[PDB]
Amino acid sequence: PSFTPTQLAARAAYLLRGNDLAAPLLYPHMWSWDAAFVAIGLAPLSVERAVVELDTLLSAQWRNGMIPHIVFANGVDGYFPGPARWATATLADNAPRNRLTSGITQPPVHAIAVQRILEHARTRGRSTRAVAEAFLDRRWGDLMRWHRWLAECRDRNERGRITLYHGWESGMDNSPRWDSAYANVVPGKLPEYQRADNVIITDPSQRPSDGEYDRYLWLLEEMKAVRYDDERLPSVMSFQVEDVFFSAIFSVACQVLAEIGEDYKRPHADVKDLYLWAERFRAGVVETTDQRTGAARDFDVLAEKWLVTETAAQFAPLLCGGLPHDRERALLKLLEGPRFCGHPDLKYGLIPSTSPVSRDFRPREYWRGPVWPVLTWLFSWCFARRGWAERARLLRQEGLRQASDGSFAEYYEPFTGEPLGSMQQSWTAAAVLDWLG
Amino acid sequence: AMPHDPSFTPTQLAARAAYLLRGNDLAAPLLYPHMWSWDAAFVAIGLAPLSVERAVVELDTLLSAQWRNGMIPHIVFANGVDGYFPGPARWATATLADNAPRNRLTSGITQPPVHAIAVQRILEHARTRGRSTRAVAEAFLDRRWGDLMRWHRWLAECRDRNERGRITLYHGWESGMDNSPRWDSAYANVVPGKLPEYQRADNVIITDPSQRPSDGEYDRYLWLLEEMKAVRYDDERLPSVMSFQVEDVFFSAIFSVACQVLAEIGEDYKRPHADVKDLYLWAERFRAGVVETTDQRTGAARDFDVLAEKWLVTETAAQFAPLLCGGLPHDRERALLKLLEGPRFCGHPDLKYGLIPSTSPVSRDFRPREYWRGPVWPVLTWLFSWCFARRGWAERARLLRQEGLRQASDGSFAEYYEPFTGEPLGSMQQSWTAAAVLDWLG
Amino acid sequence: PSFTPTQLAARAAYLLRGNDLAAPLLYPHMWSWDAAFVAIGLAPLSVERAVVELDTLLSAQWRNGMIPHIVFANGVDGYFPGPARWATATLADNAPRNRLTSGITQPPVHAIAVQRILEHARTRGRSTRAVAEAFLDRRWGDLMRWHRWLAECRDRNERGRITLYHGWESGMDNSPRWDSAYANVVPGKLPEYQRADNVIITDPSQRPSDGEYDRYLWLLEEMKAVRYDDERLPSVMSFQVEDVFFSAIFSVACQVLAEIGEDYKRPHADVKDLYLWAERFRAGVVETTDQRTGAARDFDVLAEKWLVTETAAQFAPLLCGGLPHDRERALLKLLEGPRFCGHPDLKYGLIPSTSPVSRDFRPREYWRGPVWPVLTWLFSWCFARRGWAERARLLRQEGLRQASDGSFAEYYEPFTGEPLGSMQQSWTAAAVLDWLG
Amino acid sequence: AMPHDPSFTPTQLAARAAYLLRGNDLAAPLLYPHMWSWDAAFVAIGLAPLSVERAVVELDTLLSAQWRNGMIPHIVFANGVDGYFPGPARWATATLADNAPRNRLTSGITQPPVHAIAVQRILEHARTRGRSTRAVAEAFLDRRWGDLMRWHRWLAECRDRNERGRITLYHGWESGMDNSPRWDSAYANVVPGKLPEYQRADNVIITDPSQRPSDGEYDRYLWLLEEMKAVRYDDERLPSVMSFQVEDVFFSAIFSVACQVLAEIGEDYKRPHADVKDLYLWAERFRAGVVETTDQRTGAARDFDVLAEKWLVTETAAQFAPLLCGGLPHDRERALLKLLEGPRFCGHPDLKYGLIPSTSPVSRDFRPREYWRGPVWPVLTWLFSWCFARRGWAERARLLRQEGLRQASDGSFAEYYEPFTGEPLGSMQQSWTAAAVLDWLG
Repeated sequence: PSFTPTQLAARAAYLLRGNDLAAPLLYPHMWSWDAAFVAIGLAPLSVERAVVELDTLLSAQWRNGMIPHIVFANGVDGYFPGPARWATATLADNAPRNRLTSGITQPPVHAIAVQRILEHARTRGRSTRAVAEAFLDRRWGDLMRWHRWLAECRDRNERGRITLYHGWESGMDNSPRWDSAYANVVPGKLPEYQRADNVIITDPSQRPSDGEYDRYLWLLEEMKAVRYDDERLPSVMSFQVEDVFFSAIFSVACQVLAEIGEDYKRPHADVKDLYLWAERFRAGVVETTDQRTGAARDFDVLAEKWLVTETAAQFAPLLCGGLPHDRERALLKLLEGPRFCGHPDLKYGLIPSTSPVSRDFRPREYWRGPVWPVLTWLFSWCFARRGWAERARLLRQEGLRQASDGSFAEYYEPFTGEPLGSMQQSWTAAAVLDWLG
Repeated sequence: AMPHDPSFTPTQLAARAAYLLRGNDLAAPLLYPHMWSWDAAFVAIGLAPLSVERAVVELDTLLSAQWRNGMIPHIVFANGVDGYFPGPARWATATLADNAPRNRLTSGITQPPVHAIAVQRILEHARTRGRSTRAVAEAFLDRRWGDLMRWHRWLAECRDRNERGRITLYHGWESGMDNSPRWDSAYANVVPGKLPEYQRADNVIITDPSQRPSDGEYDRYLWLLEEMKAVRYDDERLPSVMSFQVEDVFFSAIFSVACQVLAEIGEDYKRPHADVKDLYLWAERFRAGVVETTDQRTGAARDFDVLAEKWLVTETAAQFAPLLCGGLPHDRERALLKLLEGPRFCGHPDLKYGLIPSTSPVSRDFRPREYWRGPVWPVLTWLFSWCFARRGWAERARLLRQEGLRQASDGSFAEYYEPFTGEPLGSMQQSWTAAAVLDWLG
Repeated sequence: PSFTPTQLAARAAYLLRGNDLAAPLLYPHMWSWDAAFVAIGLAPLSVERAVVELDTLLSAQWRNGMIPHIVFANGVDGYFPGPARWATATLADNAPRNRLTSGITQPPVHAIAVQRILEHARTRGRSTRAVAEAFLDRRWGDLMRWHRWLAECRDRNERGRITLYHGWESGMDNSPRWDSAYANVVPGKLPEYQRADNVIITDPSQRPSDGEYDRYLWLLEEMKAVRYDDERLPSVMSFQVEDVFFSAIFSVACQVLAEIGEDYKRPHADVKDLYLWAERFRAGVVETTDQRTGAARDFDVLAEKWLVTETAAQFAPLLCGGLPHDRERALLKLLEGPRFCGHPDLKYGLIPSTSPVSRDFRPREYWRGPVWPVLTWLFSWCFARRGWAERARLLRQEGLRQASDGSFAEYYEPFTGEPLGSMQQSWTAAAVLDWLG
Repeated sequence: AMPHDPSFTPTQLAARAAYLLRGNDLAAPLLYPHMWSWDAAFVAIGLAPLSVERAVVELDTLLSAQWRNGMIPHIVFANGVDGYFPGPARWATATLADNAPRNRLTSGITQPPVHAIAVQRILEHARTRGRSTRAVAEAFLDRRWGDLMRWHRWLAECRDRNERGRITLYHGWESGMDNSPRWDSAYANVVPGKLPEYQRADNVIITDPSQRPSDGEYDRYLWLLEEMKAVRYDDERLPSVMSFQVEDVFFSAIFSVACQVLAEIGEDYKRPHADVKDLYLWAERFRAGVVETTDQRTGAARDFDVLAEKWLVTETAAQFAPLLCGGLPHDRERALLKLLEGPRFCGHPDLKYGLIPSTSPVSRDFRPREYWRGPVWPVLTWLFSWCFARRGWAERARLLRQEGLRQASDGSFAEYYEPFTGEPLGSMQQSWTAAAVLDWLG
């Protein structure tokens, strides 16, 4: 029990303020994903600072609503791919006037962070209440424009699933999920840049698991060749796969944002649209599932085949609901049984990223096996929102038990508990702070 | 109706404290890269609950600026180029003080010895944390024990040259409590001459507002510096030239507590028997020295102006010095506890909380918005609650801690508060209140 | 803050063990309602003792499935109405062989207590786990037979609402809800008994609010005249009203017991029936509601009129779900607005039993105004089960704040906080223990 | 892997403790309506967190059975008709003891004076609870102060007739720790004669198993009773006739702690100055009396057989008596703490938890399943942690409490546990462990 709940919350917040304190090289840029989770970690201790994190992200939102996956603080510190590689400032009609951003997106966890800010703000008085109210007044339209872009421009055919054009957009790129989609990307001659002819991809979780690095950059070249135009990307992109996990998060996020719109008297037509997308994508997720187990499947749009992999993404339906009782029960059995949380070799009953009995299991490599506390955080938060109060409590209790040595790595070896790596911000610290406070 | 839930639960409050620990940017003060002896000790106290290694790094950094004779100076300057005043140029310790450290810019005065308390919090937390962290705490003590002994030895030998068991201060700044009724009459006898012409403006503001003289008699404060410089900060010569020499009874009691604490550390970690004996000897010298000052009926302690040869009588929290270190006979301690808990201090009916006011609200010197002339400082309550616990006053300790946590639960993390309205009044460079809260909770 | 959470849990459990310690005269008999809540209060500290409380109740279950509202420990201590007045031993074909019981029922909170026992049992090992498993193996059939009796014999016309034949069956008799139904009960000459010609009703919450005591006993005489025969009661009873609160609890209880059957591999046909009743009664509750506010209405079956009263029973739909978003939002506004929890004169934001602005409001008289912590407990537990995690948390936080003086009365004056009375067992202690532990 | 969550959280555990407080019916023991002096004190300690009035009623009931000379007897019988043995018939105090209370059946021996500790827990909790409950606690003290003084005065005057500062026991039962190596050699010198023929079976079992002689030498135990009866329990005559007279150094230290605690209560509630002075005087008499027994190198305390005129040397937790009351010179206290924390006691590597074993596992007398010959009693750890806190040993106190709570978290609430396996071994009439847990948490 190396840290008590107060000591652990103190250590988590210290490891979110980032000052003084192997660790990773920290860059000044801002990540869509990290921003949402820092906001969730911040809301317990500072609503103002949580609001500033989202305000800063959202001021880099594209004019069509897309939130890009990175916002660069500059173009000289050698981050790759950087502003020079993406070139959205000159190429994309919708890149913002005064911000440098990438040209891909990231899962819509943002409405979850907004809900955390508003919930914590309501218990804190008048001044802080008005800070959260002011944020909502200033950013509701932008959150709506983000959800509307995903629904209209990444579900052009109203199938209720979000289409990804890069594994990087999933949040879960070093994963078995995409291996077969990526295997059909065959790159040509990459153009000549001023960067080296072999520049290392800076974020190591974004490196391809087999150094097939041209594949990843070739997708960028296809995006740039149509200037990131959402109307033209389906004609030229070599990677087009409907991500069923992203889709379920989107459904949850639409339901959360609708409930926010009703609690805070937002325009009724927006609430209706939000409710409608939430049910559209709930059905889209369910449409992918196995008839026996309920497991969700990603869909390779180009290959026209259900991708079949044994990762945590299978459990997408448990986040957003929609399964019939029998198949939801089936799927919970899978989640809690020996292929996942009940695998007898696991040190803790957190969710492994890939099933230890899968052929693709790699106990040390990112989402191919290792345990990520932020994944268990997300399930526990979604379970509580679905009414699975005691399932949510047991996950939270298990996440805290694992986190209480105060290591705060972002992923751990699923059998030995060894901490395996840290991200730019500590998603695990944010998960622990939300769990405790 | 039963009290409403505070803005912050204990885990939320501990998180907010850890987030703010090295400065409340959440009206905020101007932050400098320099390191303060007092702030460093309390940041180390706040850090030990959440990271022993980071706490150790804070004291390692301070102690590497120790003077060759053992004095820990009140500031270590990160640079002499950002305009903090008085800075390296005004102090000129690097050229004038033989004992100033070779590769470190510092001031030439000292600060209360709360460091042994910080070391005790580091070692106490480290013991519970597994052998790797236990090792970083033992490595620290092996490397810094000599240094902590030499600090205490300097205070006992050079600021109590006549073995009276009280620490002599050459400036109100050395007390940690400068803006206070305690020193007004001693300052009123400092009469500056023609101050030398420096390269700064002749009007140059003292950067730290808690250090500005309450009356703007700023020449007085800077004149004491010139006296120190005139004798090159030589401990043998300062008593001949300083216009300010007062025995600080609060500093003296903290020193007594510190020697006792360090001595217990020295035994638990097989430090040299001769150091421990010395430490225990000083702890008793200064305990009795504190008691020697006390009022015969209330037990209240008194500072002593060495030059005026006069017991200074003021009604500030410094009167309760004997409660920290012990030593009072039983009936005067009860008397003094009655004074502390009664209507002149914690039981004053206008106080929002029962934390200790820095000056008694019924005193003529009471100013409810000015630093130590009345306002409530959580770090003072923390210091009392920690000392009460070590004296075996378990319930008194518990109730101070409870009351400090009640007051901190709005998350304001100011260093001092209006004692009647609870309005937060100012922040220091590091948040001592955040450190107090982290220790109380962690 | 007169008691800390540990001190308050200790005091609550002391005031549930009943020994040593104005207060009420405690009788050796066992109440259906009190038994369920004592079990909920006991599960945190002793699963075994919780199981013994329900086992003891259920061994007095009638052969048709009805759980009676009282189980008498004897017929000599002068409780009235006692075994001699009810006479179910000689009259009712289904009264149990070796137990003395009343001839009326009580809301089905029992499945909620069973869920608390199983949840707490799972975290406590092997021996205690087997104790809860053994209970379920022994009592699942009986819980099914209780739910089946309510659905088949108190909803004979499959309207999805439970019919009551006595205000005493509602759990909420001293209430504005029934005043107009009771006003149409006109009694004849009551038969001669050996008891006095004026025996005080022992439980004071069961006394009629206007000493029209003959009305209450006359209903008993109608039940006895057809020997409590469920097939004949609708022909002879002068009080027949569909209780929409009881109905919503029943729906929640069916959903809870179905989820129990799935977690603990109970027979699948039972789970199907449970799910079916849960949705039948959810719809029945919704069918009563106001088109503007969503407020639920009780139905007087004989008068054929919707009873319109401004009590907490209006909020029945919030317990079991089923309203459309707009009307659920409307109804939450009513609950949280100035007619109820946000009435500015209330000392705490617990739910008043009747709206302070209603004409029927009586700030000192049982369910006509006063604040009952067990009512707020039930809403908060149902809210958490519906996913309203932060609404559940704020109610629980408010209930604890009110309870932390350690007074443990069952109801309080809604404006001054004055404790107004104690029941046989402390439902409030059970609520506090569940909230804390 | 990081430790798994215990069967009970602190609120659940506090609830379970309060539910069990007056007897673990959840293998359970046979419960009698009688009241035990020792159990009554600890039930009052367990009750104060949850009900001051109920705690006050528990001591009021005990104290109404006090003898006219101040002795609190170890049992108050609710009746003499349920067959508890030895009962009113065997003790015959109602006819033989001039000082036995008029309308209350009691035994004729005493028990350690832990009552002042219970009073301190009642008053401490009452102070925080509002004026109505503050009033019921002041009313109790007004009514029972004389009585508590007369109890302490009886112990100081009649069980330390020669002002040696140690309490003389006339039976192992009076120690609260009868089934223990501490008394084996003193018992081995009791040689019974023809025991008188009573109306019970000649074989009649001692009802309380912790009171049965370990060796079934039951004649010895009952023979001491006959000696007491032969002199009508007269304090002046018992030293002439008793075959068992040993100074109990643990009882003596608890008495010293008790006098100190009661004296602090007497000042805080304006009790008579002469009572407080007496209390402080006895507290120091018995502190020094305890220290007088101690080993010269370890500081371990020793019981003294008055008749054999011999220091009893046994390796039980009673050696640590000086840690409770203070008084040891600094270096022998460190020695004795090294013994307590080291491999013969808390640091024994085979122990499941670091609670204090009743007998050292390396002793030849160590029996791991037999009462005080080895097993772990949470109430002993509670008593040490409470005394450590009053001595200012804040961290040692905290770590005992933490360790006791760790061990109690399975909810077993036994009074003593196998020290190697943690297996619960037996319950008393009231759950002292439940009271310890409620105090630690409440």
